[PDB]
Amino acid sequence: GSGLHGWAFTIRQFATRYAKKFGVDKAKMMDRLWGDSFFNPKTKKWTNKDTDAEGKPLERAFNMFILDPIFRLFTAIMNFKKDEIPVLLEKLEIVLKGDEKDLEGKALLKVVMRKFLPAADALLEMIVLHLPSPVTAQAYRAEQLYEGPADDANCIAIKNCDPKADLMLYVSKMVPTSDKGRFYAFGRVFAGTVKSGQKVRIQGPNYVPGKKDDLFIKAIQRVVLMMGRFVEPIDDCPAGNIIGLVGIDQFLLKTGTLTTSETAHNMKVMKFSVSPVVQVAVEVKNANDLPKLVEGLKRLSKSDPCVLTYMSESGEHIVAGTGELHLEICLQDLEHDHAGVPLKISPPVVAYRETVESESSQTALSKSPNKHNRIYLKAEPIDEEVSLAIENGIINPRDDFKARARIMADDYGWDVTDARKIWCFGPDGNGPNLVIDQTKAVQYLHEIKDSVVAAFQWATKEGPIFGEEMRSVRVNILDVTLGGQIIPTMRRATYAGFLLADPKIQEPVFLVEIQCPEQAVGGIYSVLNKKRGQVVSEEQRPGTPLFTVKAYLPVNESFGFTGELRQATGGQAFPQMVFDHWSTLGSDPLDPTSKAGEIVLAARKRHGMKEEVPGWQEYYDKL
Amino acid sequence: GGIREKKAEYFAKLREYLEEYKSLFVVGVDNVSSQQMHEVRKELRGRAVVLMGKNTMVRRAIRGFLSDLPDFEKLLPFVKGNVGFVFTNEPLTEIKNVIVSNRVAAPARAGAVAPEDIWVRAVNTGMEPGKTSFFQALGVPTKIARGTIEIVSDVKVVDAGNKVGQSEASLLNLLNISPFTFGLTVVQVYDNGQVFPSSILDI
Amino acid sequence: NEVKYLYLRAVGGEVGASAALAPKIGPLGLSPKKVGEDIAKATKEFKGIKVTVQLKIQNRQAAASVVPSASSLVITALKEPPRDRKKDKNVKHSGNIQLDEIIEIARQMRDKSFGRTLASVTKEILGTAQSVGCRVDFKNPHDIIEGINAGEIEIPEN
RNA sequence: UUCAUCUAGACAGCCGGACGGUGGCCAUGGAAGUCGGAAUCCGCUAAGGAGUGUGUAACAACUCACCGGCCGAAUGAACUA
Repeated sequence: GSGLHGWAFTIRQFATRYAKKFGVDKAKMMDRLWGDSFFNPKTKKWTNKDTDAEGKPLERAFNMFILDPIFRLFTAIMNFKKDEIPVLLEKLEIVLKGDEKDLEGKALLKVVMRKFLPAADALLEMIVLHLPSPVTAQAYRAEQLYEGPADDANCIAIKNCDPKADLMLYVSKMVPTSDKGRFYAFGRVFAGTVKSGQKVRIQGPNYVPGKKDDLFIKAIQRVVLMMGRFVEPIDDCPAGNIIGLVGIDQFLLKTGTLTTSETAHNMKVMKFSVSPVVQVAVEVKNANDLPKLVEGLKRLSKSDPCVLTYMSESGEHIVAGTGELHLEICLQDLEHDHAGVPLKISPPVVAYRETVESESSQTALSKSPNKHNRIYLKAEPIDEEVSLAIENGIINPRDDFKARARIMADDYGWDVTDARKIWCFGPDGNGPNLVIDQTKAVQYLHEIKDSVVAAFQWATKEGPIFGEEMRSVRVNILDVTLGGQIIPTMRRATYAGFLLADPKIQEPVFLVEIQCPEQAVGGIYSVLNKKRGQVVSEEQRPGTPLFTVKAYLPVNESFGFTGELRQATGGQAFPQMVFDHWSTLGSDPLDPTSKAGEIVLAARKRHGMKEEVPGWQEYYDKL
Repeated sequence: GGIREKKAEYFAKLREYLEEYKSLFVVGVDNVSSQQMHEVRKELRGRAVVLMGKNTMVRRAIRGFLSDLPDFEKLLPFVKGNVGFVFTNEPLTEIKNVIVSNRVAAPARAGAVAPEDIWVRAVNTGMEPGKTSFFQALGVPTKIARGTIEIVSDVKVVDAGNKVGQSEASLLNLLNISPFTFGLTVVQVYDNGQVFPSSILDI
Repeated sequence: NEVKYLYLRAVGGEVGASAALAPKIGPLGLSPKKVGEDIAKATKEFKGIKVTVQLKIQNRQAAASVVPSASSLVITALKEPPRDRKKDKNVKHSGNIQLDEIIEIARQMRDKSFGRTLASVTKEILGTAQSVGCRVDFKNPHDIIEGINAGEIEIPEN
């Protein structure tokens, strides 16, 4: 059929009319209609052969009893055969009336065949004949509509579809209306009866029945009916039906389970396999009107089930969506409805991480401005795995130095006297850069340590290349010759140690899981070969040609990876971007031709600092 | 001069084979593969020796050898087409039996004259049901059972002597059915100054 | 009761990767684990070598039968230490194999090779051992091939 | 001009073989003749290069060098002015 001309048909109804004129029932009619179906009009004999004993081809039954009426009515009323309109009408038992007699052409087709085959009888009859009712549907669908112990009483209630069982709902989306922000909770009542003023437990996705996280035992203000665009309050709603309700809005975020029993767990909080991948930096054009942006971001996160608003490491408001279509529609809604403020859109400026890979060539010396105390140190790279352990919390800055040193030395292979003599970690009191003491002849190793930790915190929150954080730097303090005097010394000393330890930059690296067909793997491999994609590996399940690629991808090309990949491969591919880890780069920041030099110079022109990359010459104190 | 040397050694090999071996088989090698030739020689290892070359050097050697051996003048009007020879001294019946026994089937090609009747049996194809349109276009009754295509009956596709066309050849390629057989075909037999065909051998 | 033969190449001496074993075995419904340890048990002494294994699949069981290849038999003539794929990159197989061993692997390969004589089949094996890089009795496989071609090295035909 | 192929039949054309160790040594996220470096080996004939290109995620597949059937007098390459 077609909705533009408003019609639909099935061979089931054609059987309903063909049964009386042929004497054979519905199912056998349509069996001699689909497949190898042929009928012989010279002997009135249905056969499974396109030809006969004489051998001229016959035509199919689907073409002689159905498509032949459709074809001849098209030919007659498109080529203006008024000698053929009424006879075909009375043959096909159509009746016309008034103006509908008087119509001609495309609108004649519209009316006479809306009278022949309405869309209602067909589309309605399939959706009630074969499409499932909630009792059977939940009776085989109970174990994914609930993530947990499948033998629970609420689950057997779902499997039995009891209208008066324990009430559970699932607010699936936070549907928008013209209430100037306040939405409605569009959700399905799988079990129970929702009432206006019933005490219901709001369960978040992070909730487990043995805890209290995101759980609100609250009452419902009103329950409303949904018919697409209008609003209409209803008193109660039973199991197996989808209803709207208001009052959950100020307590529930986006999606949520709505139970009445504490034994019942949560359910499957979606699966997507789409994910918010494309990310944009949002800020304001008016710092005074920034509160409307923050409220609008919160409201947009409530509105769209797959939008994600979060803060970056560099401070901008990262909005993450699925594609360029979805971002542009979320942004137009945010700028005109959610916030009402003109915004600015930008690429998601990335936080980079300065890191040396060498031991310092010559001893790192710095001196006090009053010239009384001197500091000698070295800077050396730390292993990737052991820095990951520090950032994962195996190596927690609050334990006893002894047992830490035991784990550091026996598992990770360090000098254990140092590992007991560990001083500090940076940044933020938990970072992977650590300061180690080697000094043995210094008498007062107590009046310097707090200043040491403080301005190491300052250096590691602002390194020397372009004023950004550090990673995997171990600082060997070799000698000190003895906060107003010590802090600049170690600032300059860490600076000289870094620049003499030959720095580079770590760029962030995503792990992306692309679901793709085996006939579009070529396009995806072409895209990753455009942009430096080191695919970790290659998995799939055998029953389907769907095929997942797990891959490492950098961010400066991930800006636009999504559009380029989908343009090259069609919509066949689906990415799953999650952040993996930090990988090293192979270019020098001091050389502006290379990638590291270009990115640091772009950062300096962005932040309005000095143009050159400062070094151990002017960060050294000579006689 | 290397080409002159290899054809001189070819003439010498033909001389010694003609003198050593009493009986000859002139065999067509039309559409026969190099690997199949290797297993033909494997089956004739130490049994009978297979020599072939360009028929022009064969004819030149024969009419240079007509001075002492004039029965290869009777062998002359038969070196036409893709022709090899096998030299032998043991009986011609099982020489022919081994030669016609070594056969390898080949896939059908479009527009090609079918040597035998081509039948597609009621065998489970193992293919996804998207090719049922092709099966219905070629008239083979197929049913989608257990999620795969089942051929219902045994259907003749191409008659013997008729041209296999593109759709039938593509169906045979998809079903991995190779009705076309290719092998060495004994066309003439020489023995004791006389020439007589494989029909007289089959007598 | 349809005996199907599936040719798969897995790393010998190790359990094969389930992702690699999945596409050819999963539609046939066998357990990728169980065909993995079956191939490993068949290829214990082929450690570190990509070795062709024919799976005889019949009635929901797969019998892993090793199809012996020239390179695999030449490495299991060398008896070199098992290959560590991660550390060293350009292992030149510099071990020494002897003529009685190349005769015995020719005798093992007699059922599949198309050479007329044991001399020709050992010449093929010497060519494969040259492709690997092996030295045969401290002499080049090339030079040994022309030695047998001239007939200085008589090979017993038994 | 120099060199090479040629009635023991070339050049072109039409038809079809264009195999095996081999997914060669590695490299593999993945490379089977065709992303990359080094080896450029003979078993057998008519011949097949660890492969001349197209193509594939790699395969598959197509097509060449080489070779055979028809064929009946010259042409193939690189230069020179």
